[PDB]
Amino acid sequence: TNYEYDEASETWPSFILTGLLMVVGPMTLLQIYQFNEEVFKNLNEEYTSDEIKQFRRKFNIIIIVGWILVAILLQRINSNDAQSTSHGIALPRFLVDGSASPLLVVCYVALLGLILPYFVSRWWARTQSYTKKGIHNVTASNFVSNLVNYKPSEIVTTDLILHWLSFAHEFKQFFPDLQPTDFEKLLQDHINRRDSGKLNNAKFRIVAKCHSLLHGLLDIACGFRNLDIALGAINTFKCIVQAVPLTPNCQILQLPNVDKEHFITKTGDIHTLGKLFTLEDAKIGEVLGIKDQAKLNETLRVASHIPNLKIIKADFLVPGENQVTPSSTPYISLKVLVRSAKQPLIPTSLIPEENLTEPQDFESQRDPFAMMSKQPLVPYSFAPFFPTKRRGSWCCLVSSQKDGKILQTPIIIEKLSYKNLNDDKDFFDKRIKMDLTKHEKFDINDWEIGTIKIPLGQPAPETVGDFFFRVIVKSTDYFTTDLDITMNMKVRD
Amino acid sequence: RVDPLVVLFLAVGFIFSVVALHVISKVAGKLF
Amino acid sequence: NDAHDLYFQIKEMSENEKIHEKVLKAALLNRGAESVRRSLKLKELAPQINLLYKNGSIGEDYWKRFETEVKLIELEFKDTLQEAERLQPGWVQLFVMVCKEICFNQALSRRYQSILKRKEVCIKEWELKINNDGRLVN
Amino acid sequence: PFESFLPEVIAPERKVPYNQKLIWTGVSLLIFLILGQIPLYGIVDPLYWLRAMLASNRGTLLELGVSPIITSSLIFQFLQGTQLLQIRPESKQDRELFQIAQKVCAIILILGQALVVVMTGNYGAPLPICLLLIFQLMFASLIVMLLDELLSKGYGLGSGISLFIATNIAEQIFWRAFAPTTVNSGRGKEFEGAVIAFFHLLAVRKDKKRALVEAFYRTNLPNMFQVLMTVAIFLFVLYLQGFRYELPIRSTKVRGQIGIYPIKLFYTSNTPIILQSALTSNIFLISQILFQKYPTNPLIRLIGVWGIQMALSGLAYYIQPLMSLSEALLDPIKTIVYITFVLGSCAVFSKTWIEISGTSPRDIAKQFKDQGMVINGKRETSIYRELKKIIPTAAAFGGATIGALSVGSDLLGTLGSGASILLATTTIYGYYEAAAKEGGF
Amino acid sequence: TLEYNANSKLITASDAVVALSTETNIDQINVLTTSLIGETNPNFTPQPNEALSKMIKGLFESGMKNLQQKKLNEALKNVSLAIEMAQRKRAPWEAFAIQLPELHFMLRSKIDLCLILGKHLEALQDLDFLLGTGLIQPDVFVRKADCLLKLRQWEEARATCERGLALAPEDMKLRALLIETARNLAEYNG
Amino acid sequence: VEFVREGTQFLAKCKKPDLKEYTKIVKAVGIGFIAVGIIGYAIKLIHIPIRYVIV
Repeated sequence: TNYEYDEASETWPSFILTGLLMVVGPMTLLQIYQFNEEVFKNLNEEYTSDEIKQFRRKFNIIIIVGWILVAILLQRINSNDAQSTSHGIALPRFLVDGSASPLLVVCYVALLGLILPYFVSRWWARTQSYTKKGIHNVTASNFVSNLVNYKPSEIVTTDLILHWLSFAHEFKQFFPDLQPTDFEKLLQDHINRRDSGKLNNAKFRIVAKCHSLLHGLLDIACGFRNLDIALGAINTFKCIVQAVPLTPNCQILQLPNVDKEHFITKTGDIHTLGKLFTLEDAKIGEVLGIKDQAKLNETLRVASHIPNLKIIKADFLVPGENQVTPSSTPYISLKVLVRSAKQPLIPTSLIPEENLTEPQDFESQRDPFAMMSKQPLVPYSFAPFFPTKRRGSWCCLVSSQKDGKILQTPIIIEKLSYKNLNDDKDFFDKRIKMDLTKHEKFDINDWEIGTIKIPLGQPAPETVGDFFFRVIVKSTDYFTTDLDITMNMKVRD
Repeated sequence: RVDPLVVLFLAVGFIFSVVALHVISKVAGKLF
Repeated sequence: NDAHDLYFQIKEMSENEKIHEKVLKAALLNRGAESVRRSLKLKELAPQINLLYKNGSIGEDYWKRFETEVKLIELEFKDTLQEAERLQPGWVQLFVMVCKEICFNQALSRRYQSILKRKEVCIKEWELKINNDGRLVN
Repeated sequence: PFESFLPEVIAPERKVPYNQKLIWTGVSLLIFLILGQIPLYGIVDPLYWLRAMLASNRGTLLELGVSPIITSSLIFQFLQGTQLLQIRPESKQDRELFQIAQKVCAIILILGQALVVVMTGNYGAPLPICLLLIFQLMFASLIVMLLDELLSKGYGLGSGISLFIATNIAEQIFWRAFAPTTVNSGRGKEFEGAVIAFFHLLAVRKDKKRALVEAFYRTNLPNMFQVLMTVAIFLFVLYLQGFRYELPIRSTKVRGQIGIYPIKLFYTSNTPIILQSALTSNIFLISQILFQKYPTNPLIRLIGVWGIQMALSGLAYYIQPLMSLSEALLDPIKTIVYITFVLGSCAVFSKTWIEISGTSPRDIAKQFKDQGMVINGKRETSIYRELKKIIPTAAAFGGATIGALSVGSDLLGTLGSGASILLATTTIYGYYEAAAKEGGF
Repeated sequence: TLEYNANSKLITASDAVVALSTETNIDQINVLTTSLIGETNPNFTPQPNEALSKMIKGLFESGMKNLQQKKLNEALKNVSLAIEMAQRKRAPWEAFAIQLPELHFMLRSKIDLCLILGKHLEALQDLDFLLGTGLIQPDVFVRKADCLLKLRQWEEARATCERGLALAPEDMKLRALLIETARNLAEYNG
Repeated sequence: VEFVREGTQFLAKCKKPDLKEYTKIVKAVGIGFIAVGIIGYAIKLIHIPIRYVIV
């Protein structure tokens, strides 16, 4: 109707009090009301360079102001003095009839014409330039274009994938002054642990951004059903994470304090962690050439705490049935044993056969991944040269064995138990060689067997026979012992 | 043929032209 | 990234330097083989590209650009066939098959020639100490 | 079938993520709401029920609202239900022709409704001003139908009509609570909002033991008791939405597909209450019209008599909803007959709706036969016999509990009608469950 | 930029810095020109040449005869010369389905001879080419795993053994090779 | 009278949502409903002085 504004400043104070209380109260209420051991979260900062710490570092009052405003308006109202129906409004009078009568309408039309359409258009153009994976559209376009006119003759190495990554469009936004060749030089300096001198704050940024780029490249390569590029991508990710050039004997060069000029020239037979641990604790230090017990303990604790895998039972499963049937949708079930490079081999027969079988219950066979989703996350990696802090990650990708083409997008698992690695069960050493299975502290039920399940994404063939597959589970932070297995589905009907 | 941003632009332009016509007819009486 | 402009460069050189006629037919066969290879590659990549696009990992303009390249390749191949007919009378039904053959032949030739470089890549990657005669000296 | 070249928005080729969908839903809602607050320019019978139900308000660019779209949709729904359209799913050209015919009839009915409301409305008989006023609402109608098409194409969480209805319902609810408007009738200025006047009386009256009970009853204006009651009923209806029967299913064509076929308690939630409301609306409309036209008649006095307005001493008197507990304790027979009728109505409505809309247990059994899915521990020829033991009882009980919730809300005096609250809750719960089963933040 | 010779009719790029694809196309065009120079008929048929095949067969027989003479060194040189001649002096417009089998049949003998002599890396590369160009047979995986184990590469050795077993798991040699690779890798690790 | 029996049997056979799911449901729906209502209220409130000044 014909409203009557507050011309005595007696009604809008109460309305403002209500509007402010309804927003402060819940905030005050909320404020009043409100698993996997990581051994590296401590030793990481002890070996990370200070130039990296500086990079990692550099790159509620609403309640109080609302309360004091409520107090001010309450005192203001308390200082105030105060048939047909007369309608009115609560807003003050000068807000509509004073000298600022056109100010409100011009502010409103401005907020409608400039702030809304311009910001909506900018947000739309930004959210359209991005892919669902998390990379820019130009970067994905470059990756696809480079994978299309890719001669199968050239063998993929780390240098070629770095050359590809240097064409990332997101690096130009970070630094419009640098060129792709500069990015290649920076990444080479990072891998070979070479000092850029002045562009260190750019090298750190590009290395930090390389993660999502390599994941996008891996996804695209698996999409094109190409295996060499995927393997090279995971190996390059390992190389960039650990800041160590890809060599035959690199699992031992990823250690914190080793001198290559001494190690390579001295020994030529120690290639993996196990052959290293075969030697005594003093011979290890004498070979590595560090001769510092206070510092040898650190590298011994690191090299005895990165995870090596080993399968216990690998086979296909169909949820709700017992055998692989023609034109059915099975999934891949893996039983891995996360062990350190120090523990001897535990025979398969010692497993109590209870941890390997799958419970056949409707709540369980409705979604076989709910049981996997209960495992704790993986700890922080030992990446002394990677700028940010990362959690480990395991990339499980499956290919066929008829021709050798990847037949699904790569699955990236993150949940796993490293309980078999804690410093409590250290009596299980390879050097004791006294059948440590028959030990007074050995109990086969204490070793936890993590599980990994990969949905197949493609149905079984309509024919009848054995069809072979290949499952690869490579690490993404260390140079550990990976998985390279073959499995065949015995379609029998 | 038509994009969503085209629709938003048409709607906002229509509302803007309506409010402009209103304010013009209002100021016409005050000026003349 | 193609030999399409190379044949045009040869053609423009023909009218000025009085080049031989056979080199023109050679460049023509080369362009035809390249067109055949690119058409086959696009035909084999269409399903995977479409799958990646429907999955939402390739962008929206790239699908349009690819669909445009599909018909651009056909236009280029038809123009190459027309040029071949212009150059030699009644020389079309043989042109397609000789291009189809030289495509795979030069593909195999490149794949074989690449092993001369591929041989040292693995040496550098695995730090092998190989003396003469290709034997290992550990 | 015909030839047609008219503008339309194109659907995206790829799935739209959750955030891009949510932001677009919010922006479309903002535009649709701003369209409902700006009045026309050339301006110089009140039906609050239709304007409150069909998302329309008089004197604004949104006076037509979603009524023109909903009319065409209902017309084509009836034409498809009567099997006269003989729509065949084996061809997509017929579907596209039907979808474009939807728009080409919606626009013509928009023209007709606009012309009739202009030539008959109280705006005034006295040409360029009339043409400009016509074009304003014309362009507004095209804008709102295009926005609905956008929200339905995939850029939005769901349909547009139901969303706008739910938003208008929520807005009526919020306005019945935080209304800044005041009324001065002898005693003084008093806010027309619950919380606003509540805090105002708590502050300025300087008598807590009296101001609290004075602001809690408020026999004339909404109070704290109504707010507490409506939020409690909202929470209870929420808790009632999770009720469902999960029967185990498996596949026989492609072995190894284990899932659950959920059967909620509110099987056809939105339909029975809205059909009952429309029926009662037409009923009392006809009763009032015939009582105003005919002064007195035996059958007119039998069907309904109106007095102090309200109906009394007639059949239309029994169908009227109860105001509060006082009218409940006044005539217990009236309460009994009204409750029995309002429950049986929703019951038979749920039954006929699940039988007509193609979700009968026979149709569901046929659909299982098509998909090949079977029950876990039963046979093939038993799925229909089992669905007959679940679907009808579930539908009847859902209709009954919906009726009971509506009448309880209407009796206990909520801020809004129970039908509106339930409709908004269902419309939002649908979006929630869709975003859950699809996967989004 | 590019130059055109007169007496040789071979196109060479006059630029000092030239791209790789351009170089490949230039060499291919040179090959096409030098083949069209020899082939006289304008409407050439994809039917392969006869005298060229006879010369290739003669060189191959000269290489193979050295096996009966127990001369294992010059046989490799003769086989390599025959393969290079068949790869060079054959015009690309000859039949693919006829040039491919001859190359495979000669390269298999070259593989066996190079493996017998003691050269392992060239053998591994030849097997890699032959396996990537479209021949997947259990007669190749055995030699590939043998070469990989000889040049100390155990992971790919086990991978190739598994890929071979995934085709004919009834083989009596692939299982032994897998067992040997497993033992060697167990020593490599423990 | 058997109607309430069938109803209570159907209810006892249904799956009632527990606390951990009910809290997520109520949180999501409350955020949605309140974000709708506050936007509607702001739109209906701000346009009153605009409607008075302009018109």
